[PDB]
Parts: sequence; structure tokens; C-alpha cells
Amino acid sequence: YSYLLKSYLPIKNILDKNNVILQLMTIKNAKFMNKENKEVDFSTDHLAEEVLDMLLCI
Amino acid sequence: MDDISVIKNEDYEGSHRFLAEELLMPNANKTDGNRSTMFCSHLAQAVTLQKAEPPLVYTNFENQVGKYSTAGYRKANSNYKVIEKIYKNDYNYVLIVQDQETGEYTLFERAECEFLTEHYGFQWDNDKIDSLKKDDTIEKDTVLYKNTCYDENMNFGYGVNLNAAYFSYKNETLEDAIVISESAAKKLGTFSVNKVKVSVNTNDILLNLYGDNENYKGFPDIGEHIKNQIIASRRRFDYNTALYELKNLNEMRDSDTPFFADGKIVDIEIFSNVPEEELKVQKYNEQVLYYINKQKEFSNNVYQKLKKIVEGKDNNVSDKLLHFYNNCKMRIDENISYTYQNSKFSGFIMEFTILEEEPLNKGSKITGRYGNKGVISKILPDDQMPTVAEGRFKGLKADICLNPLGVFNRLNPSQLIEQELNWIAKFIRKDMEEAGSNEEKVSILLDFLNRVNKEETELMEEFINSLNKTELEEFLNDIIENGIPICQKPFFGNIGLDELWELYNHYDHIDYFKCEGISTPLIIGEIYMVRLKHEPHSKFSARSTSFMNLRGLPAKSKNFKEHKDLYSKTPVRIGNMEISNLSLTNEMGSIMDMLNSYSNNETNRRELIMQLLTGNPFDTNIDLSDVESGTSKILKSLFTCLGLSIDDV
Amino acid sequence: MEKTYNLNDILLSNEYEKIKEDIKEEIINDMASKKVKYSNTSEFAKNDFLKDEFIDLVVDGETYEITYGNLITLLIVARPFNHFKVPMTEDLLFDLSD
Amino acid sequence: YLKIGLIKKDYKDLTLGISNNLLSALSGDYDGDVLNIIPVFDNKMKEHFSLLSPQNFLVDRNNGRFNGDFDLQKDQILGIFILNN
Repeated sequence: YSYLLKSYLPIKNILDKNNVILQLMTIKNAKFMNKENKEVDFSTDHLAEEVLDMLLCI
Repeated sequence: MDDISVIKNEDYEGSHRFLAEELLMPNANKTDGNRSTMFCSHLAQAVTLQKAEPPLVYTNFENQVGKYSTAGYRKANSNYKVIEKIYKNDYNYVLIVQDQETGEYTLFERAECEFLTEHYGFQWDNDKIDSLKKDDTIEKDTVLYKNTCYDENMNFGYGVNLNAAYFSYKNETLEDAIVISESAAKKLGTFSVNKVKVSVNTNDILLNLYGDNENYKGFPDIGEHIKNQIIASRRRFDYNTALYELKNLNEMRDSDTPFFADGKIVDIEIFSNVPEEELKVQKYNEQVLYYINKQKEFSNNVYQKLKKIVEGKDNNVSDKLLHFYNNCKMRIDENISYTYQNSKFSGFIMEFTILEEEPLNKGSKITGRYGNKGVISKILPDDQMPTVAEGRFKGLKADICLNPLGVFNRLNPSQLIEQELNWIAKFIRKDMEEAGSNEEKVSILLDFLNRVNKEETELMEEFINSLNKTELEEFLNDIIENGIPICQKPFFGNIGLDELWELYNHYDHIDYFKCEGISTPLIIGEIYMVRLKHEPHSKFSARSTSFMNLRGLPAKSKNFKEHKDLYSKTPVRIGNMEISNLSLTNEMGSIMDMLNSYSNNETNRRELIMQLLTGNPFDTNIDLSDVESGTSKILKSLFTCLGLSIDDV
Repeated sequence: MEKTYNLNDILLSNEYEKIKEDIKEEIINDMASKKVKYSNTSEFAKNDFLKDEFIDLVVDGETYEITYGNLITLLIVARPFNHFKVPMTEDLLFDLSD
Repeated sequence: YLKIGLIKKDYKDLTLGISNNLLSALSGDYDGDVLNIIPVFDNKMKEHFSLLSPQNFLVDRNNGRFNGDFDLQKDQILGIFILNN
């Protein structure tokens, strides 16, 4: 997250302080049901790791 | 009719009161009225030259024209004392002065360039005002800042002096075209100034086009030059697209709006309606904050330093100084609000003054003083041009080459006359150089002048007799190398055919120059050349896809005026006469397909763009739909409102 | 200058282009070497250029006397006969001076 | 109906290089006046507008003869006259 913030550093002064879009995406956890009407549960830390790696893989 | 009978030749003897513009044209007696009208228009179409030179063949009315035209020089009409100097930029400062006689306080501002309109303007020679410091004295007649058209002794010259020859260069001079050497092309260079405004709101942010990772600059500094032909670029910021678009703020994206200009910055002025604190927060607009604080500090300085002068009851302040002080005090005052086009603007607005040196290019028009218009066909190496290899004048090359076909038909003999006189002046100067006695030199010079213009001979005799021996030696040497001034007044005092006959029969040694590889012996001689405003950049346009009108038909946009686009992108109109001429090809289907795909029909346009974008680049075959055109729809609606409907039989 | 040239043979040969270029180069170099003299009177000066010299041309078995510049211009104007490999016809000839 | 044969290598140079013999047909001169260019993309359109090519205008439609508008201009005429006469 720090390595990612180094790239987003110019906009941190004003835009990120009002709302961190990266952290806002990471924290959003909504109900998920498959087409087969089966729900899934997963830890937020794994989703956060993959979100950081996705934003870095750009 | 007999009305013209009122014109008495005796009344206008030794008089130039009937001449106006033509006063700058030597031998106006010999030129026809059409070429004279062309010269009068050219004087307006002329552009300022960086290397302006006084005319070798002159009328002596030119310096008067320069003096009475007030746009090039500034004169402090009264005696002044420099009260103070305050710096806005390194290129722009302000001088507060006081009339020693009247006691009034006045103001003088300096800048590197002055802008007239569009991309036209000129650079300044601010050395005299830059030499002035606090408590210095300005005399009653002093050139504080001057244009490049005026030299050191206030002699005025609207063009350059170029060695010309009448020559047919590989049919590159057909009709009327000019081929010019690169060395002569350097002398025919001009200035280009542009005042470009970029407006930034809270939605859009600037891009780090200039600088590194530690330093964020969206626009060049004052001393810096433009890179990649982009003054700045702006991105609209929205929280939904902010995660991916805002990253890599250093590089350009398709969504960005760029602004195009080229040259060197010389003055930037930023008007901000945003609270300064929010700008202090924002890193991307830090440079804007720095320049805002610079302007505010300059205004604070002028307030602090001129409050005593302006608010002193027993003092007189010029209206210009008062308005300047009031504007700066408004800018430093709280609750100040700026309006553009009678509307409060969001964010800020930045105005850039950009100055560059543009040289001579193909398609640029340069002309003489006798209506001899010409378009530069080729700029060639100075070696690959007529060179003379016989006699004393070996190694001399022609700076420009002109078409010799219809010189007589154009009814402008003064061109040939100026060329002949400068050509014989070359021989006179060489004869002077060969002599080792100064008295012999002045004798030769006075002989030639007395043969041309007697009054100039008397004046040069007086001038030489008044000079010191060292000054006379400098005069003689610079005349030998640079050239000799010859005076051919427009109407009275010109050199006619018989005078040239006498000159040619006296100087028996003078003959045509034999040039390398050229069978015809030709004459080379200096004539005056001025640069016209029309240029290849003036009317260039190139539109593929641009903004569509409200009616779905292509139309022009103001983007080129706002410097949002590099070329005009202005659509051409196919006239009714053009349709008639195109109707020669009896394939009306192809013409209708052209007009529909390019303009009338949206579906055909989209199909054409898709076929050209994806498919075979080298073999492009398009299939177009038969959907009704939008023009047909508008016609149908209009006629329906009329009550009539066109229907095929 | 070779005094005699066979028109149809130059037109049919595949060396037509290089022959045209050689004649052109000779003419332009000779003109560059020499200088024109003007008598400015009724009499005309003795200016000898390669274009002014006469040559004999063999066309369809007949001899026509034309200038060298006339020859090179005629070769330029006779491209159809090299393209189609058809012999130059004497009726397709005129005064190259006019 | 003309063909592009070269792309100019200089960004500063912005001038269509047109042949001299084309001036008389256009009824124009080198006075700097701008000419309009409309590129033709479709191959069928190329074969249809090829009737406006210089070859089709080589034959003067009034007399069925060679069009002097595509012949030598006055400077080329001077050169050829010096060569042949």
C-alpha cells in the first residue's frame, strides 16, 4: 500500500484525504450470491492483497 | 475630361505633397499605378524583421516615416528623474519617474515583446531603459525602448538589402517565384508572439509535463522554452474515474485536453478566484500558487512604495500611474473577485505570452518596393547557386534569384534601376578599396554621387569635411565593405535613362558578370526586400473528423483560436460551381456517396470510418447503406411545415 | 558529336534511354563551358554551341539534316516508338524549330 | 484528379508541390492562393473520378485535339526554343 501511495502521492494532498478510493474499494464488502443461489464468504485481507496487486499490475 | 486640366505641372515642381505611401518607393515616377497600389498594400502586409537594415537605395523620407509612427519607439517628451524600479519578472519591470519641469509623476513599463494581433508582434531593444537605475536622468529626447526596425541612430528600415539576379533556376521561377540562399534566408527572419489563455476549473487538474518526480510543473517557467509544442494539458477529475486515470499524471491520455503553442515564455499572469489555502493544499497547482504570490508581492511593493506619491495632496500623479496603483491595490485588497466575459469563473485563468523566431520557409511571400510580389519556391544551399568566377568580384554569390520573363510587362522599371545602381556601386567601392589615399577615395565617391544625386554629394562633402580623420577612415572602410548609400527620391531627383546612359558610357570597364556554368552573362545587384504576412501557416487547414454542428453537419470550431488545436481543422465547402464541374464525371452515385459519407449521412460516415480503421490499409473498398441523408430529413421537415412534400414520380 | 544517327534504330534499341541522357549531358556541359556573345547589330557573332551544330539523321532510309538539339528533342518526342516497338514513320515528322 | 508521390520530410514545409504544366488548366498562378484538397479513398470512386485525371483532359474537347493548357508554359517554351532554334 505504501509503494502504491508513492505513485498516487501528488493527489494525496487533497483528493485522498477527502476519500481514499483504494481503501474505499478494499473496505466495501457486499452480499454475493452465485447464479446457483449459493453464497460465498472470504476474508478481507486476501481481497486486499489481490486488490493491491491488481492496482500494481496496471 | 478637361477637369484634369486644373492640374498644373509648374505648381508641383520640386514638390512631394501629392505622394503619400509612395514616398517610401524610390523612382515612383517610373513605376505604374498598379504596382504602386500593390506597394501601398505591401507596406501594411509587411512584418518586422529581426535583422532590419537601412535601405541602400533610399528616399530619405523613410526616417521621417519611422519617427512619426509611434508604435516602434518610446520618447520621454519631458525631462524625467527615475524615482524607482520594481520587478514583476526578469523580463518585465516598471519604472516610476517624475517630470523635472512639471513635477508630475509618470510611469514607464518594459517587456521583451509587444503583441499586435493573432500571432503578430515584435521584440524590443530595452537596453537604454535597462541601463537606467534609481535617481538617473532621462533627457527630453530619449529612446527608452525601440523596435528592431530602428537601428542605433534611429534610422528606419522596413526590410533587408539582398543581392539579386534575374535568372531562370530549373524552371523553379515560373510565373513569379523566388529561390533564395540559406544565408539570405537568415536575414529574412521574423518574430512570432502569441497570447494564449488556458482556463482551469476545480474539475480539471494540470499534468506534470515539465520537470521530474520531485518537481511538479504543469507549464514552463518564465525563462524556459516550450517542449513538445504543448503549453499544458488538463484532465477532468471525477471520483469514479479517479482511481485509474489520476495515476500516471505525468503522461498524456486520450481524455486530456491539450493546449498547443511554441516559443519562449516571457510573461504569465494568473487570475484566481479559488481560495489561496486550497491551492496551498494542492500539489499539482503549486507553481500557480508561486506565481500568484509573485504577482501579489509585486503589487504589495508598488503599494508600499507609491502610497506616499499617490496619496500626497500636494502632488500630481498621471492617470496611467493612478490606474496602475489602483489595480494593484485592488489585487492586494481582500474580497477581490475577477470576472471574464462578465461572468465569475471557477478555478483560475492563466495568460501566457510566448515569443519565438520564425524564419523563411517555402510558400512564404517576400516582395520588393515596386509591387514585385514573389513566393519562395526553394531555399537552397548558397553554394548551389550562381557564382561569379571572373575578375575582381570572384566568389560573389547571388542571395536571391528572380524571374526575368515578364519584367518589362509588369511596368515596374524601378526594380532594374535600383539593381543597376547598386551594381555600379559595387565597382565604385572596389575602385575605392584599391586606392591607398583617403583623398582619392573621397574623390571617387563624390564623383559617383555627383553623377547620381548632386544634393547627396554636397551633403557628403560637408559630412566628410566635418569628420575627424579616424572617423573618416571608419566611414570609408564601412562604406567599402557594407555598401554605399545612394539617394533616388520618388519623383524629383531620380536617375533617368539618359543619366544611366552617361554613367555607363563613362565607366567603360563595367560589364556583365560571367558566372560559373551559366552561358548568359548576368547582372547581380542589391535590391530591397520586405516580408509579407501571408505564409504557409496562415491558411493551412487539415480536417479528418472534427466537431459536428447542431444539425449533424460539419462546421468550424473556435478551437484553433483558443489554441486547443494545432491546425485549423476547418471544413472546405463544395460550391454549386464545384458540383457543376464535378458533374463532368457522369457517376453521380460516387459524388453523392462522397457528400453523404463526408457530411450528409451519419451512418455512411460511421461505416467509412470503420472501414478505414479496420480492414486492409492498402486496399480500401467500402460498402455504403442507402439510409436517407440528414439533409434530406431537414428538407422534408422544412417543406412539411410549408405544407408541401416532394415525392418521386 | 557523331555526325550521323539512325532514328528508327535508336528508337527500337533498348539503349535508347542512356543515349538520350548522354546527348543531354553533352549538350548541357558544352553550354556551361561556353559563353554567349551579343553583337547588338545586324550582323550575328560566331557563337559555336553543340546545339547549333548540324547532324545527319537516317529515317526510313532517307537523310534529313537537323540540329543536335533537334535530335534530342525528337528522341524525347518519339517515346511511342520505343514503347510500342513500331518503326518511326516519316509522316510523323515536322520542323522541330517551329 | 491527382496522385501523391512523395511525403515531404520537413514539418516546417507546408506547401503542395504541384507541376508547372498544371497551372494553365487550374487557371491559377503562384500568388499564394490556397487550393483545396479532397482525398479519394474508395477504389470504385477512384476509377469514377479518374475521368478528371490530366490524361482525360489532354484531349481538348472543343476540337478533339491536344490541349495546349497541358503543353509547355512560357519559361519551358523559352528553354525549348533556345535548344531547337
